[PDB]
Formats: sequence, structure tokens, C-alpha cells
Amino acid sequence: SIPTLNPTVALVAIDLQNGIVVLPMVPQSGGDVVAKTAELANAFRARKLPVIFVHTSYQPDGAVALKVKTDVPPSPPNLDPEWSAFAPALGVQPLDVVVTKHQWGAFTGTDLDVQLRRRGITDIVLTGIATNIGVESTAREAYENNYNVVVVSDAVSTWSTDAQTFALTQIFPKLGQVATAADVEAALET
Amino acid sequence: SIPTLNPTVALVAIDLQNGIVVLPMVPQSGGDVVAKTAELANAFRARKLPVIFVHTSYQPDGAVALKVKTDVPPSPPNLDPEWSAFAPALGVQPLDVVVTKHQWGAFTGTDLDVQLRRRGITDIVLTGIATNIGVESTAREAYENNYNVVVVSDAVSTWSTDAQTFALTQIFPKLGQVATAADVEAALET
Repeated sequence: SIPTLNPTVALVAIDLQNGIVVLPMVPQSGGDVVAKTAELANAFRARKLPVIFVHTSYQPDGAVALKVKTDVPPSPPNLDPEWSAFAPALGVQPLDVVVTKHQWGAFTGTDLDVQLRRRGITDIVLTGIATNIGVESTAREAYENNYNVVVVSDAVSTWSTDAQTFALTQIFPKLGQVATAADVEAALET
Repeated sequence: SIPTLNPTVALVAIDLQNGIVVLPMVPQSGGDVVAKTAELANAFRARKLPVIFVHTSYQPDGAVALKVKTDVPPSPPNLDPEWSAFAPALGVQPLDVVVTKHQWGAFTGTDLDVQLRRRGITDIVLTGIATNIGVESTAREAYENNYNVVVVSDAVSTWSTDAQTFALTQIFPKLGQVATAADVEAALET
């Protein structure tokens, strides 16, 4: 069923960067998530609707990476500039909004909310990697910040099909709407 | 294994209020979550460490409840003052910190971060209901805000054992530490 969308809608794409799109993920590959996101981005730009590309960086020195105590030790911060560069197939344009984050979710320490508010945006369409981590944290926070959230099922991927299903069926329906890229495109054309 | 805790630690208990503790939940009841939390609270107060009790309210008129579009329609806001009153068995004291929230997580629209910062707190021990909703959203945000987060496995409950297990094994170990109430108490006594 096609999601309900206000005209004041933005596309927000999480962590479609070289170091993350090459990771193993399901139910579609990093490449497919990138491709789907680009297709949606074209539909948004066609309507003069903002496209917001989010990437994670710990430049210049890694000191901004969280070092809080966790049971699962995190990877050390990757300081290769290519790690945080956008996937070339994503088609990031010079007038697109680029948001740089330093943790899972895309609000903390960023200008995402500033960009949304100042552009009059009420609704966000969310894509990216990983469904349960950067996507979900952004989704949860966006909901608390009174945005209508739509998550694109065939443009979010994660580490297992169980995790995908859990987020899409147990969490996201409670904080927003779950739809396919095609469903979202149809809701725009309305 | 006992969690690692700095001395600058607070107990933060989510939504142990009449309207939520009576809900069906696993792997322990609302009553058990309340009891366990009170026991920990005693251990914290004994050490002059802050105890922060969080509840959800939509008083006076329900207008502050989120009305964003979701696939699963939410319950209308319950405006019975008893719905948001703390469970009597929780033993909330007049010098305890009471935080009032209007959505899942305990930071948005609250003084939680202000209370933590001003009290010099670096570490939070988290209890309450539901594991995947108010507890997890608070945990996720606390992590992004550079707090060491510990979630108390036998003092958080949710709607299914699959959901409990997913949060405790797939999410929380990546943003903090998972331990039992007894483990936490032992880490204090160190």
C-alpha cells in the first residue's frame, strides 16, 4: 500500500559511502541500496524536493569516534579519506545537501534538523545502511522530533534477514511507515 | 561478568508508572522490574549516587502526544493522572530526580541530559519498560551523547522473548554493556 506523504518531503540517505556499501548485507546488496537511492533521488530532484546524503567521518584524527565502554569492541576509526567518500554510483550532486555525522544516528552533532526545518520539511523518506543502526537511530530520533518518517524496505539493508524483519515489522511500523521505493515514487506522483 | 563502571554513575529507570507496569511483558513482570529497580535504587542512594525516575505524561490536554503518521495506529493519549503516576512499590523519594517525557526516549523535551551533566555523571545504569522502545531509544541517544551505558537484563522487559533477546544480544552490546542487577551491585561495591 502506498505511503501517505505531505508535499514537504525530503529524501535522507544514510552512510552510502565506500567503506560501508562494500560490507556484506541483506536482503539486497550495498550496490542495490545505492542504485535504488539514486533512482529515488532523481524522482525527488525532478520535483525540486531536497536530497540529503549522510556520511560518517572521524577525520582528521579519530578523536571524535565514541570510545564509551561497549561489550562488543568497535572497529578502530578508519581515517582513509576514501572510507567516508560517497559511492560514485550514488550520483551525489554539488547542490545536494551533505550531512556529516560521527556516530550511528544522523542528528547528533549535525545540521540535519537545521536543514530540514529551514527547508520547510515535515516528512522524511529514509534509505541506507544499516537498517538497525544508522537508519533506525535516525528514524527513532526523527519520530521524536515530529517528522513523518517513511523507511524504504528495498533501500535499507543490514547484517541478517532476521534483523531486517525485526526492524521492518516490530519497530518501524510504530514510528512511521514502511514502503517500497516504487510505493514511495507513486506517493510522490499523487 | 560484572560491568565496568566509573564512580560517576546514575540509575535511570524508564516508565515504571501505573499504566505501563500492568502491561503484559517478558521475561519478568512489571512488578519484578519495579522490585529490581527499587533494590538497585537503594544501592545507589546508599552511595549518594543519583536516582532518576522517568515517566511519560501527555497532561494536561494530550496535544503533546505525537500524531505523526505510523503504520500501527498508536493508543490515544491516556489523560488519567493515575496512568502516569509512579508505581507505589518503586519507592520514589522527594529528593530523587523525576524526569517527565512525551515520547519513547527520555532525552527529547526533557531535563535528563541537564541533570546528568550538572551532577557530573559519565555512566548510566538503565532499567525499565519496554526494552526495545523507551529503554532502547534512551540507550541509543545516551551512547551518542558519550555516556557509558549499562542495561540491566533482569530489570528491562518487553512484549516477547524474541524482542528481549534481539535488543540484549544484537543492539545493546554495540552501544554499551549488558549485565544483571546483581552484577551491577557488585560493580558498585568494587
